[PDB]
Amino acid sequence: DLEDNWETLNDNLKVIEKADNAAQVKDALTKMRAAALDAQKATPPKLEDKSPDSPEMKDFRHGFDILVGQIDDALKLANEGKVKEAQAAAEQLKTTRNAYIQKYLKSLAAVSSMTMFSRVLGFARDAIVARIFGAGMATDAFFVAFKLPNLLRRIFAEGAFSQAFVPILAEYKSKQGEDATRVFVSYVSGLLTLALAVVTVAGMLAAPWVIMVTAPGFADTADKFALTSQLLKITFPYILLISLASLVGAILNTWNRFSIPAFAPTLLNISMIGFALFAAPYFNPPVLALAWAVTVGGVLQLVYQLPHLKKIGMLVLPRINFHDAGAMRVVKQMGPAILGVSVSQISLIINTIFASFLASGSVSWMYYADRLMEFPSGVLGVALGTILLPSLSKSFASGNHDEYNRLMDWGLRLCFLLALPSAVALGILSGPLTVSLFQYGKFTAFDALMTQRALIAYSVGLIGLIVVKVLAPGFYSRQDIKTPVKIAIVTLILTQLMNLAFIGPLKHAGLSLSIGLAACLNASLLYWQLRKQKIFTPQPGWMAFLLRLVVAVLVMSGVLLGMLHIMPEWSLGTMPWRLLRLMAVVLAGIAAYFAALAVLGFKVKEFA
Repeated sequence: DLEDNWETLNDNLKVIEKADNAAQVKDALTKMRAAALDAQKATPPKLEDKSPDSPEMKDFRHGFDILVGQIDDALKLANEGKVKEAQAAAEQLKTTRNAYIQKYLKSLAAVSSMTMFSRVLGFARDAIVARIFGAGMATDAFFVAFKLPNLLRRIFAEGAFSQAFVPILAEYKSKQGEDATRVFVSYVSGLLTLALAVVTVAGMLAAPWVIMVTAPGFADTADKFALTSQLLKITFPYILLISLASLVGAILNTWNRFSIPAFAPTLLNISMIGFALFAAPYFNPPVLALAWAVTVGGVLQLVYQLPHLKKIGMLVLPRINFHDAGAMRVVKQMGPAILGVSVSQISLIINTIFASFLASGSVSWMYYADRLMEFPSGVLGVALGTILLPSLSKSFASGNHDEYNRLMDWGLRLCFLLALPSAVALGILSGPLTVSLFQYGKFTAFDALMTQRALIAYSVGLIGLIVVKVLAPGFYSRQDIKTPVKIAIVTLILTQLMNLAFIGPLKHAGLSLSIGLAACLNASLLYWQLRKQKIFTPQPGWMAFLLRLVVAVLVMSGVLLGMLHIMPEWSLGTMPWRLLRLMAVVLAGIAAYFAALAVLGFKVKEFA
């Protein structure tokens, strides 16, 4: 393992610095030479996608080549008896380790998205929007208006184009030479811009009909329709903006740094927060600012990535003139994908339909609770997507079931171990979180209470969602298995029946608990299809493990309730003090969970 070789070299380093004899020094330098050579063989986490001969791997190995050369100099020094000069070479090895190899140990999922800074900015945007005018009918209008184009970007930008554009661009980059890829991208971007322009123009023009079909209950309230349609007209261009930005993102991912495309969400965040502060007094009604803030943000996301595109010689001159020839090579991939992609959106439309006939603020409460949940979902998602998912990718590509099965069982253990706590911990600290983050002027306690009743309901979906993240790769890895679509269609029918049942008793929390239970049902159907297809057979010993995890989670839950009872009201004080009481309770509950685990026959060794 590369991590095994890495901790080996580190341990040997600290041994060299505290050494007394030339034998003790020559031995450690010798082992470090062997270990550096052997570490040259792993495909580092930042390059898991890359082939073992591409210049990225070449650069990785060259860093280690310099490492071994320095260790050879140090072995020569130690052979001449120069204990101090050998130690000097040892302490200067770290410079090479930091310069050439350290940029390759970052995770692909971590480099790809969600730096802590951008996360904090997104939370600041949600808190700022709530404080100036959140949880009203205005924010209901805006949130509906905002989600409506975010459904359409899934069919154009992220879903069908990841199905189609991402592999074909690599093919062109390798087999077809560099220059043809330019023209290829020219026509792809051209036809995309055209079809997106058709969509945005039609959507702006027919926006009232769109709101009818989406959220018809608003005509019960007075003026709700006019605001929602005006906001939708304002925010519809955003898809033509963000799909192009996504395309440029993927291209800049293929060639150069993955981080610049990841910054782009921060531009929407920044635009929204500044626009809300400095423009909301200017617009009447004021929610308009937000809507402009969206579109104003979108432009920036695009125009931020264009300059870097120039350097890699990929600045598109979007040519629309190949209606027949340029389209098909990518539109064939789109055709099979659009079924699974479109069905999924239909359900979320129907969920906003259900939410229209409720009380003013139901949509906004649901949205703020969704915004709270997004944080652990992303965190757990990326953590599991660097630890386990790449290893499963390898063990599917090469070896047969046995290894792949043992890996997948360890991963299914890990899913519960990391998600079940987080789920129930957010259940407990729902109240503290919503009040501390969102209680400010125009956000009453009632709004935080309803958002809390939705956060309880959304919590259940956390574990099911991450288990889906684990299990879906197994089917997508099989080249022609297209069942997930069937599982998704079943999930959406079940979701609509659950809402029917849950709306009466539970109001908007019913529609939220239905999504939470639906994620677990998606995971359960993928699992039952993973074990009835004979792809995987569960390892033995879960019953004891599950009971241990139950006890540890119950421990953490007990500590959280005890600390909460001590705590003062979560309204006392300003935002910093409320959030520093929350950090107290959070860190305490987390440390208590790990303490329980350690006492409950669990490991503590942590690496990377």
